[PDB]
Amino acid sequence: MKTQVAIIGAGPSGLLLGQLLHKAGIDNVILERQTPDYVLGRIRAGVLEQGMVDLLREAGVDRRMARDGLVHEGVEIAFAGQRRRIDLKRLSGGKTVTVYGQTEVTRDLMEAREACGATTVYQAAEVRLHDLQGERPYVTFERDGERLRLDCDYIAGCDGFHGISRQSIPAERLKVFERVYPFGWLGLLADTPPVSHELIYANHPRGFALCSQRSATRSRYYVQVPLSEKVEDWSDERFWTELKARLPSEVAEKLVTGPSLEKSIAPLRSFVVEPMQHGRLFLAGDAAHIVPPTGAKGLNLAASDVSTLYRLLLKAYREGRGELLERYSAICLRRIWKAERFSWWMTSVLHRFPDTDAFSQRIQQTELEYYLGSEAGLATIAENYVGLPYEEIE
Amino acid sequence: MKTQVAIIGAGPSGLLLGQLLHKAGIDNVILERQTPDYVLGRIRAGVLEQGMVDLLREAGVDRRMARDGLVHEGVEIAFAGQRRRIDLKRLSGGKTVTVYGQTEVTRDLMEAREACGATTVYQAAEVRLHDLQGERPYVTFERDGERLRLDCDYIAGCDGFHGISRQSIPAERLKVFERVYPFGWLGLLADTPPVSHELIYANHPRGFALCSQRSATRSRYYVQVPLSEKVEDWSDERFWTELKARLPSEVAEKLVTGPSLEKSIAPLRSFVVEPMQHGRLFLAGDAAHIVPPTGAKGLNLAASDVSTLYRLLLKAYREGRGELLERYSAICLRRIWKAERFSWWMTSVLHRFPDTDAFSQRIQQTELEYYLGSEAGLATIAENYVGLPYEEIE
Ligand SMILES: Cc1cc2nc3c(=O)[nH]c(=O)nc-3n(C[C@H](O)[C@H](O)[C@H](O)COP(=O)(O)OP(=O)(O)OC[C@H]3O[C@@H](n4cnc5c(N)ncnc54)[C@H](O)[C@@H]3O)c2cc1C
Ligand SMILES: Cc1cc2nc3c(=O)[nH]c(=O)nc-3n(C[C@H](O)[C@H](O)[C@H](O)COP(=O)(O)OP(=O)(O)OC[C@H]3O[C@@H](n4cnc5c(N)ncnc54)[C@H](O)[C@@H]3O)c2cc1C
Ligand SMILES: Nc1ccc(C(=O)O)cc1
Ligand SMILES: Nc1ccc(C(=O)O)cc1
Repeated sequence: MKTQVAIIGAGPSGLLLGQLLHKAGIDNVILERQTPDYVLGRIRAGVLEQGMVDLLREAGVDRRMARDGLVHEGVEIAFAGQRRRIDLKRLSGGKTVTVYGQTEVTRDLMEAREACGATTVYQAAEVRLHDLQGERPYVTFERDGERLRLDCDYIAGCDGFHGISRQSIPAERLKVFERVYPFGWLGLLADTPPVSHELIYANHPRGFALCSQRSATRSRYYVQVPLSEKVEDWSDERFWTELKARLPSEVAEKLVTGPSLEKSIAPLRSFVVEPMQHGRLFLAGDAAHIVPPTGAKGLNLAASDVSTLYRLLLKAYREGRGELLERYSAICLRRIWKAERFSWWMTSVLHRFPDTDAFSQRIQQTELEYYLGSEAGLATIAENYVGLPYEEIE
Repeated sequence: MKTQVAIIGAGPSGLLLGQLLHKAGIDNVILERQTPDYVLGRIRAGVLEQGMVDLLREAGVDRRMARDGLVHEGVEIAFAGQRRRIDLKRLSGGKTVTVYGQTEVTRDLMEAREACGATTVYQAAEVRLHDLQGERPYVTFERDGERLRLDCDYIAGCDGFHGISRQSIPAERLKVFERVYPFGWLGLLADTPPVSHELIYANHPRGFALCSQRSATRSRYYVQVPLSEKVEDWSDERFWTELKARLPSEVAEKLVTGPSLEKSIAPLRSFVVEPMQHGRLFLAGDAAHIVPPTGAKGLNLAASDVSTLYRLLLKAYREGRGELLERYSAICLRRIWKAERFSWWMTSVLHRFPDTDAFSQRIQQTELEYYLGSEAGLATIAENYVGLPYEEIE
């Protein structure tokens, strides 16, 4: 079996990269450990930057998003009995963000790939990467008992945090940067109208709460929760009562509750690996970095890694400029670190930390008061929130 | 002995408040533990906000400052082999800061007070405050062996961090917020021309370094140093060698060195007390709060506490509106916390902290890169640096 670019992982990164590549004439095969249904079961992201929206258009998979996606021009932050609206559009010079679930984006990409007839092998078990520094790397996997080999020119590791690709780079070549937060997010998806037309991030003494949405009749809520929590300990009723206790009274009063369609706990963490490549293997998305959910940057950073990898590969195949691929890590890391800095800042000002001294609590509240009260403070949040510009390369 | 307002402390806070009060017809007496010469020996501050410059004019003690003070429109921040200039004037909408030593300001105030003939008692030993909640509070002190009593309507504690005034408020009425940093600043004053016409704050792997000045022929330099350091362990030559190792090569090459006129180590700390008053006692300046030197806010916050206390007292005496004095703490604390937040931020991004993990070092460098590279980031530094506006009261 032979292709030009082998892609490990059929989550959004792999599918998006594969679609862009296919449309430009660069053959690619995607290998995925799970089944289509398992992948489609992950709820995850809801907020997309303008850059990600443009990439989807370039891949030609934007019909449903243009119809069903909700364009947001602002977002609210509630703390100490007050709600402040950050006008993203005004403060960032006209940019906005789009709410369209990750599940939907993934569904759109999968349908698009099937229609073009590109190769995707699900239940590709025990994927192994070989001869990463040779001129002819290859991938081996198992499909129903038999071990098959796929030959390629390049390999893009789009296999998330627990993927095989990052594990295939000699540990000594990698530099790992990681921070584990002492809390997680308990999320609940419900077929109920959202409490507001814009998102509400809330810093409350009991902990963080976030009011989000998927559509006009589907909501997504989150509440900060200790790492010791087990989802079976949170009945729908306990969740709604908790959510209500963390929101401003006028917001909690008009909240329409309902049975959960999905309920799960996601731990918060920051993780960056440098560089993001080795030989003919290039890491993209969660395989190379994790950002806490607070800033809505994860899927958005995956998009920029992908936009960068695709353009460099195009240059390599179309223009014979294979040497430009060495710049991949340098280009992506500049954006990754600024997004990590923002996600980290959001996380530190919106959440309640264990054993915080009086001074730090006061500084936390003052950070909010300053950034939300100053025109310059507001603009730093807004420009970071809509997403810093992609770099052009070369 | 009787007066209207008793002032404990003849540092800048007490002298400035006393001058403003005298000029408006409100009699006041200042009690100081030390001698004029001891007070004049403290080097301390060099940077003044525009608000402090205007207050000095209002007190009529600005002749020498208008002649000798240096107006700065920018400041540099050096990190990772690069120097970035923050144009304060442009980014803050026209404000600047003035470099005029604290020693000089204090000298100007002392001469001004003597000329007007207002009362100042130096070597006032063992000052004690009494009947703080009565309608007739009083102060007792000792002058050459005999204990004297001073009767007054109000008492302004302008006695710094180690003063008697804050200690006179029942501890249970106070809420203390404090952070101790694991380092201090070793400062050196020299009769040498400064290395630059604007200040240079430097984040270097070896630690923080700051290049300041007092005039065209007098410089003030600082280098971060562990708390275990003793000044006798730092010869002038060791200091210059250390300073040079922390600055960009092109800056270290043109540095004119020379023997020190003063050398001392100041520990870094944050401290705020709430409220800032009790009965007829009002705390101002270092007596109520300490901010690390990094943001040049200490003397500047003392000025705003003083501007606020003076205007409220004027209202009380001239207009019989004694009830407005209850708003003192609320008004001052709003400004104090934002300045504390800024001083804290500056301190955390410019200094090298003990046992910092890889992630935090990278976040530190990224904070700099973001704030110094974004027009909105630059503006948050600049507006905070020149000093946020004073509140108007009532
Ligand atoms: C609570 C939550 C909220 C979030 N909210 C947002 C938000 O609003 N906005 C935003 O920008 N980001 C957000 N994110 C982040 C976003 O979900 C991720 O960054 C995104 O899923 C990254 O996609 P990916 O394709 O790189 O990896 P993944 O989605 O993890 O997909 C990787 C795929 O690789 C497959 N795979 C793994 N191992 C192998 C193997 N060995 N062989 C073959 N295939 C393999 C996996 O099965 C999976 O299909 C959120 C995440 C969470 C958890
Ligand atoms: C290294 C350094 C650099 C700084 N740099 C800057 C800068 O550039 N800009 C800026 O804004 N700030 C800066 N500051 C801060 C600034 O120096 C202080 O905030 C300022 O001195 C506050 O003045 P004050 O009058 O409140 O107190 P002080 O200057 O401490 O004076 C208090 C006075 O009260 C007297 N006193 C004490 N106890 C008694 C008693 N029991 N009875 C009677 N009298 C008593 C003392 O002797 C002293 O004279 C710096 C400080 C340091 C140490
Ligand atoms: N920051 C975030 C905002 C929204 C969501 C979500 O809608 O799922 C997740 C994270
Ligand atoms: N931030 C500071 C800037 C300058 C000085 C000083 O000149 O003494 C002190 C602190």
